[PDB]
Amino acid sequence: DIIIATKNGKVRGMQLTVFGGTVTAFLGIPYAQPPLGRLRFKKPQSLTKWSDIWNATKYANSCCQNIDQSFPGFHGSEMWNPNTDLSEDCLYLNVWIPAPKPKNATVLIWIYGGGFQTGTSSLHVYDGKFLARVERVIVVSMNYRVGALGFLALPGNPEAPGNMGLFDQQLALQWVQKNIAAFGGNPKSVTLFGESAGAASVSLHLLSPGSHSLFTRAILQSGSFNAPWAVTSLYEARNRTLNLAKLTGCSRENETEIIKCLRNKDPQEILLNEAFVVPYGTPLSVNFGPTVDGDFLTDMPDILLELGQFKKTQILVGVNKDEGTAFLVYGAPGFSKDNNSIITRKEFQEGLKIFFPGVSEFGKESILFHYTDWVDDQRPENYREALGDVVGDYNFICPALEFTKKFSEWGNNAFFYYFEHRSSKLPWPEWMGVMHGYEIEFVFGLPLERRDQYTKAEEILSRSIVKRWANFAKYGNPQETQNQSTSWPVFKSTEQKYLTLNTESTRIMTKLRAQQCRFWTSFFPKV
Ligand SMILES: *[C@@H]1O[C@H](CO[C@@H]2O[C@@H](C)[C@@H](O)[C@@H](O)[C@@H]2O)[C@@H](O[C@@H]2O[C@H](CO)[C@@H](O)[C@H](O)[C@H]2NC(C)=O)[C@H](O)[C@H]1NC(C)=O
Ligand SMILES: *[C@@H]1O[C@H](CO[C@@H]2O[C@@H](C)[C@@H](O)[C@@H](O)[C@@H]2O)[C@@H](O[C@@H]2O[C@H](CO)[C@@H](O)[C@H](O)[C@H]2NC(C)=O)[C@H](O)[C@H]1NC(C)=O
Ligand SMILES: O=C(NC[C@@H](O)CNCC1CCCCC1)C(c1ccccc1)c1ccccc1
Ligand SMILES: *[C@@H]1O[C@H](CO[C@@H]2O[C@@H](C)[C@@H](O)[C@@H](O)[C@@H]2O)[C@@H](O)[C@H](O)[C@H]1NC(C)=O
Ligand SMILES: *[C@@H]1O[C@H](CO)[C@@H](O)[C@H](O)[C@H]1NC(C)=O
Ligand SMILES: *[C@@H]1O[C@H](CO)[C@@H](O)[C@H](O)[C@H]1NC(C)=O
Ligand SMILES: *[C@@H]1O[C@H](CO)[C@@H](O)[C@H](O)[C@H]1NC(C)=O
Ligand SMILES: [Cl-]
Ligand SMILES: [Cl-]
Ligand SMILES: [Cl-]
Ligand SMILES: [Cl-]
Ligand SMILES: [Cl-]
Ligand SMILES: [Cl-]
Repeated sequence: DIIIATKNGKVRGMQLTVFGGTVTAFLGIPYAQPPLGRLRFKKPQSLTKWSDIWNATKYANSCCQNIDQSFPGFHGSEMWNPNTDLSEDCLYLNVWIPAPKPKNATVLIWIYGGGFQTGTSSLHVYDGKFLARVERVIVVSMNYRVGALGFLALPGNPEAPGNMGLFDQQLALQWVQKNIAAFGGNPKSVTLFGESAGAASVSLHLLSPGSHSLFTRAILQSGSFNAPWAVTSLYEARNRTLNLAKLTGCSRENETEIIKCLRNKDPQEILLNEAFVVPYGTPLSVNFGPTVDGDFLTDMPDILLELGQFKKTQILVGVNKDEGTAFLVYGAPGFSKDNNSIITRKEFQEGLKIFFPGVSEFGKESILFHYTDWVDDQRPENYREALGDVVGDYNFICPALEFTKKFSEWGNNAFFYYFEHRSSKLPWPEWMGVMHGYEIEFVFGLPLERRDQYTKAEEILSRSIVKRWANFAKYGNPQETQNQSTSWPVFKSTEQKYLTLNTESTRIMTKLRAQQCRFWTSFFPKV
């Protein structure tokens, strides 16, 4: 019976047997007044004390979201859909503390991705119990508002200022600072980490002044704010907001009377209309995303990045080999998870219109010109792999690399990795490679469970990754000092060294996707 006194009330956890050991889990602790009623679309409000003992012993509600139904019954898609009830009342967080209760444990705060439209902390591949048991860190994850409920934007107007889900995240970081001391954790040693939109979120907390004092270091997995999907412009946000009013018959003239109208609507009416607020959409469509609100973000972030306006600290950044493949089976012609998707030059050009809709005829041509200069013109996989690389390089790898260059130019230590191992339990087909999001299980130490059908070499890779991640959190240095590991060097803007993670080797390489990223970063923004 482990009851902890938090600043808002007592909470009861539960005991977990992990690897012939023990971990104390606290699941679904509230951290804000539920944003229901007049609180929908508003920034989160601080909780009043409760007198009972809160039973934080099961995952809480996930936040409202549109589920991926593109491959029903398919684990590869459904492993990401929420595994608890959806509710507007969803601002809750979880804590895993090692047993015995530690003294001054480094805290790890996880933020999930999902395109800022979906995601939940209760996912099986976000279970922190392993990291607590193995590395005696404290793992924390929070739920935050996604989609229009968490990012509907009417800038200036506090009834929908934007970035509510980011302010959800930021409230939880606060909760840790005031309470994690009571759990054995060190508020002075908090490492943010996240993946995809979670990773974009982490980069934005590096830029938001109101988050500078709430964490120490940060790890960014396949995601950064400077990626083309991560920030909604003020133009897009208004057309999208206004469109969502038309789709609900909430079009009004007084800007506030519009919000009030959307607040008597049921969550499903708002969820259903989110698809169509963009006329033409891409598969990577973040209909309601982070914006330059003037509260969380004070300027456009690409400027702040360029001019050094961020928390000075260490960062750990990386990407996966085949980031782009996942998106090709969500709309690209000639593709499917159920064949090798050999496409033609015509299907390739067609796919560019899918992923680059509002782009000039000359822009699409330039993408084709730079990726379809093959070594062997006879290779049949040529156009299939090229569309994956296009998507992955444009949407993840080159923005992540550019973030890491820019951030490092102000003197902080950065470390870049390149995850290139395909999971043995990967459910998608093999032509899709080292897919977006399939390092997460390795980072959380799921292959450490022998009773799980993971190969042996996959255990060892997860163990070294979990070491390097934990050593980065505790010490700002992601090394594995004991088992004669390859030393991970700092990313410098000159040499641009990075570390490869695979089961065979661990190599030091330089200047990832060099040719590819001079195109996406120096040529293509001109179009
Ligand atoms: C800004 O939004 C308008 C409205 O777009 C539509 O809104 C809903 C009716 C929705 O269900 C979708 O059909 C649309 O997103 C955009 O105007 C539309 O533009 C498309 C082509 O761009 C045209 O075929 C439609 O007939 C137009 N409909 C209306 C009502 O105007 C407009 O393009 C958006 N501005 C942008 C994207 O810059
Ligand atoms: C690979 O499959 C795609 C996807 O088509 C679907 O999935 C298949 C496995 C099968 O169930 C089809 O009946 C499905 O429609 C194929 O793309 C389709 O190709 C057909 C014939 O060329 C065409 O009529 C459809 O319009 C295409 N649909 C889409 C969405 O692209 C593709 O031809 C297959 N290629 C290979 C090499 O197997
Ligand atoms: O995550 C998207 N939507 C949510 C949902 O519907 C399907 N995603 C599931 C993801 C969960 C976490 C990370 C791995 C997969 C969407 C996206 C947009 C922008 C940036 C990244 C991802 C997307 C669209 C097509 C294929 C994969 C992902
Ligand atoms: C919280 O739970 C209390 C009982 O917990 C029970 O006993 C402990 C030792 C565990 O075994 C647990 O799984 C059991 O359910 C209730 O008495 C109490 O009323 C509950 N509080 C609330 C607010 O529901
Ligand atoms: C924990 O670490 C900080 C420095 O990181 C130190 O000041 C503090 O005294 C330590 N102990 C406790 C109980 O917080
Ligand atoms: C809109 O309505 C609210 C509430 O009645 C009011 O406070 C606000 O001033 C109004 N704005 C305009 C422009 O009429
Ligand atoms: C190093 O090897 C030993 C086995 O001798 C193992 O117990 C330990 O966990 C390994 N450490 C890492 C980080 O792989
Ligand atoms: Cl899984
Ligand atoms: Cl490669
Ligand atoms: Cl050809
Ligand atoms: Cl899996
Ligand atoms: Cl390369
Ligand atoms: Cl060029």
